[PDB]
Amino acid sequence: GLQRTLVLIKPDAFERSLVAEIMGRIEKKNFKIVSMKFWSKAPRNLIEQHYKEHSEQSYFNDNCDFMVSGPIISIVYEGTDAISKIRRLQGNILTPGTIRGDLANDIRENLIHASDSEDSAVDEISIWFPET
Amino acid sequence: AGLQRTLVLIKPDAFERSLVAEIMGRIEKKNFKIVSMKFWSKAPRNLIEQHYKEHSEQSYFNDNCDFMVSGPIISIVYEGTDAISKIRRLQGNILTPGTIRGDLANDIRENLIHASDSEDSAVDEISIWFPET
Amino acid sequence: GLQRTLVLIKPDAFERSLVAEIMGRIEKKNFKIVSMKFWSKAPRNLIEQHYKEHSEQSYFNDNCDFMVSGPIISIVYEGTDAISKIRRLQGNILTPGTIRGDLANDIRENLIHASDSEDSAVDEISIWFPET
Amino acid sequence: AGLQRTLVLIKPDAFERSLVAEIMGRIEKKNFKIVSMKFWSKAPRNLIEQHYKEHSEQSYFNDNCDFMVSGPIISIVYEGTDAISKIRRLQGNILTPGTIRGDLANDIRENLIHASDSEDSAVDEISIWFPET
Amino acid sequence: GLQRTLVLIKPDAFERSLVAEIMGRIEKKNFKIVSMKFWSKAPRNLIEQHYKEHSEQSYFNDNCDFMVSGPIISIVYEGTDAISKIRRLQGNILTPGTIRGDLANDIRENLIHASDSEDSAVDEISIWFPET
Amino acid sequence: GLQRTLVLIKPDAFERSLVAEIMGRIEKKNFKIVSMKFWSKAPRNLIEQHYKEHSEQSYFNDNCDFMVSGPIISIVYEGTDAISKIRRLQGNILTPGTIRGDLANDIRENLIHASDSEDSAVDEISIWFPET
Ligand SMILES: O=c1ccn([C@@H]2O[C@H](COP(=O)(O)OP(=O)(O)O)[C@@H](O)[C@H]2O)c(=O)[nH]1
Ligand SMILES: O=c1ccn([C@@H]2O[C@H](COP(=O)(O)OP(=O)(O)O)[C@@H](O)[C@H]2O)c(=O)[nH]1
Ligand SMILES: O=c1ccn([C@@H]2O[C@H](COP(=O)(O)OP(=O)(O)O)[C@@H](O)[C@H]2O)c(=O)[nH]1
Ligand SMILES: O=c1ccn([C@@H]2O[C@H](COP(=O)(O)OP(=O)(O)O)[C@@H](O)[C@H]2O)c(=O)[nH]1
Ligand SMILES: O=c1ccn([C@@H]2O[C@H](COP(=O)(O)OP(=O)(O)O)[C@@H](O)[C@H]2O)c(=O)[nH]1
Ligand SMILES: O=c1ccn([C@@H]2O[C@H](COP(=O)(O)OP(=O)(O)O)[C@@H](O)[C@H]2O)c(=O)[nH]1
Ligand SMILES: [Mg+2]
Ligand SMILES: [Mg+2]
Ligand SMILES: [Mg+2]
Ligand SMILES: [Mg+2]
Ligand SMILES: [Mg+2]
Ligand SMILES: [Mg+2]
Repeated sequence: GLQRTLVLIKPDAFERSLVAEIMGRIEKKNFKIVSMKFWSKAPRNLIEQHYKEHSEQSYFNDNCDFMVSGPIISIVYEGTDAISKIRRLQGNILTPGTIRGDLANDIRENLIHASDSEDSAVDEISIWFPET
Repeated sequence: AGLQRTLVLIKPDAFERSLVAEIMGRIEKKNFKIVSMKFWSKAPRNLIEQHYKEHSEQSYFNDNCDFMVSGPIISIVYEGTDAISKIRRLQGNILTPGTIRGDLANDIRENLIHASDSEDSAVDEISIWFPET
Repeated sequence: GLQRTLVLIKPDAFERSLVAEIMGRIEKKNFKIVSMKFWSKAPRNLIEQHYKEHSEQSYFNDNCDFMVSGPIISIVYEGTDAISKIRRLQGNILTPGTIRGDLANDIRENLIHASDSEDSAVDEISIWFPET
Repeated sequence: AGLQRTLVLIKPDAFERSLVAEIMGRIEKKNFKIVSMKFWSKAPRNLIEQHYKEHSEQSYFNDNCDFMVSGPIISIVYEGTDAISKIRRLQGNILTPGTIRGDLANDIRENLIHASDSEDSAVDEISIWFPET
Repeated sequence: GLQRTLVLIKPDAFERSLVAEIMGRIEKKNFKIVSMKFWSKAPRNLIEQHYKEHSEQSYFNDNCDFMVSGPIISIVYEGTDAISKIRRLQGNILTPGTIRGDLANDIRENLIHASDSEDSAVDEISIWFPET
Repeated sequence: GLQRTLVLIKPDAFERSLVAEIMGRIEKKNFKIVSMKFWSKAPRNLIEQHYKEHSEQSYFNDNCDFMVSGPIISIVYEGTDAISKIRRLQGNILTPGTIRGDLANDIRENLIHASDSEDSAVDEISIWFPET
């Protein structure tokens, strides 16, 4: 049944004016906002926690710098099968019909983060909304 | 030529969520044309049970009929090249973004739209909804 | 409070594929369909009844011929102040933001008819939906 | 330069009707930028009564506060040239198609969005919603 | 009442990815493209000619600079009452429902030029499309 | 991985008023116009060259006729992995989410051509934009 998932709207969505576009696509699939924060600039330690599984990758520091280059919005979304369905909505830059498929064309600057599992979800929600 | 007719139901959840034009617009933009259309403020359960007769022995059969009579429905006959299979692809499923259910639905039951899935289904569903054959 | 109004989607909306576009705009303003009929070709006497107040005008026969040149949809819409609000949504070809303002550019071929008063509404609903 | 900040509330009827992104998108497309934003699953009535204090003596005052706490709200500080008056025009009213209320709302109470109507209103409403001035 | 009119799509439209959005609003109102040129950077002479009437105004030089800061598209559009209609479609940054009304918020960067009279239309068409 | 690719917007897009819709989908994916020509009626030679690989197929002549039955736009687009990405955006009349997937239902009238390889892209760019 109901799941909650963590979504980040990335700084490129703000620069390109696609924040409502991305949010609108999740809204139209009937997912509801449980929690939301706007960060004019997200603290670097939060981004590094969020991406900690990536700490050894070559792209790690650069992606963090990107994630801190403009605003982000963190959202907890709720709905039936939210984790997997919001992941599919995110998609990838090769898959038309998805957010990244229609609107992104970059390895790094790809508009949206969504939790990919139950464990990452629980962990990511606790990073951005620790009051709970 | 390659011309076919198919049957589409707009389900009560579409009226509930104000998605009726969005769904029809998606079919319209693919160049399919309305041939007949009826608005049912509430559909006779008899008609629903016929429409879903192949499903009469499943657990979900009664809950679904219930939902199907819980608000309005629109039944539409559409026409165009390869209409049955193309409108079916448009309908898609709740897992495939880009399709109607993919973009707009999130439930096994409340899924906004029905399209005929074969030439045989279409003839039969059209007969159910537009008996004036 | 609640009113009902009569709407015709005209044959030019079918030819130009704007049926859902027009209907969508009324839907987004929170008006509900009470009754609807599709007419592959509307009987001429219905069109002539519908436009009877116009019977002496120079455009009368030509407009009827147009109205019979392709399909029409007649709809009874319900909502708060439906007559006047749907009229304003229809607008005219000079008023951006309205249906005719955004999508039409013709004296005759103007996509949509809406009832303009309580009396015309009651009368027009009885023409297209006489079962009541 | 001509830079201003304004306060916008997305009302509970927007969440109800799934119009939140549509409204925000209309402000986004006019090139206004979010400066601060908060999501309230339910807003303290105290905050609403302050926000609508100039209205405390009207018949509709209590019914409106009721509605304002009947579901979520988002409060947003927007920034851009002439932001107060331009976002106010975007909001418009239920009689003017082309504006947010014009296209999407049909009620005197449930009207989807509030925008500050003056420089004085904005400073005060921003203070209410984002007391961390 | 068939007319042709000249439209310029300004560099801010390319910057903000609003090109198709703007052209679509004109298309949806049933106007047709009669000719079109894409300029990666317009010759400054063309811009000075185009805004000649404004050569004495204080914003003239900055505006010319703006108009050469990115690509522009020059379009000749045709349709009934095209000059007046496309001008209304263009609108102003105050009134919603128009291109500028919905999408612009600046006295200089306002996305679209449209001819405002029969004379300026003849003139501007000859500036951008001299081959007639 | 910056590439240029050639896109043709076909006469059925003008007929159905889908020009901006199609161009917008490419724009929204962050591809840029590098050059563009509008042809009220393309020289048949250009069309024959363009579809040379198909000169032996049964649909060759009808297709050439179709391609000259109304306006076309030829566009050179640039961006990361542009040839492959715009091809996917183009898609096919079976799979929703693409231009053809959403908007076309014909084996001939399918709205958009996009180059399918590095070689055809060089070639087709030289056909429509010989000045390089
Ligand atoms: O080569 C890469 C791979 C990933 N990323 C960034 O790091 C994030 C997480 O990487 P992952 O491969 O898990 O992508 P995702 O799960 O978000 O699709 C991506 O979304 C990118 O923004 C990057 O900058 N370079
Ligand atoms: O577990 C289920 C499966 C089916 N349905 C309903 O019954 C219809 C027919 O079921 P089917 O599996 O054939 O789905 P469809 O072909 O419509 O995609 C569906 O559209 C649902 O509305 C349901 O309520 N519960
Ligand atoms: O000169 C005219 C005036 C009107 N009409 C048609 O007749 C309808 C009714 O005329 P009216 O002036 O009442 O326009 P409306 O009330 O629909 O705005 C219009 O919508 C047009 O389709 C026409 O063909 N020629
Ligand atoms: O008769 C009324 C008038 C006002 N309102 C509510 O109170 C708010 C403030 O009223 P106002 O007349 O100032 O409208 P606004 O400035 O918001 O357009 C409105 O947005 C409505 O939500 C109401 O419920 N009933
Ligand atoms: O104070 C001003 C007024 C005008 N303009 C620019 O000059 C153009 C022509 O000015 P005009 O007042 O004629 O505007 P328009 O007729 O295009 O609305 C405008 O579109 C703006 O881009 C400007 O830069 N500063
Ligand atoms: O049976 C056919 C197949 C192709 N075409 C046309 O010829 C073009 C090139 O054919 P191809 O199979 O290469 O299609 P594409 O690569 O563009 O998908 C298509 O876009 C169609 O417009 C046609 O008219 N009849
Ligand atoms: Mg990952
Ligand atoms: Mg089935
Ligand atoms: Mg009238
Ligand atoms: Mg007020
Ligand atoms: Mg001027
Ligand atoms: Mg090919």
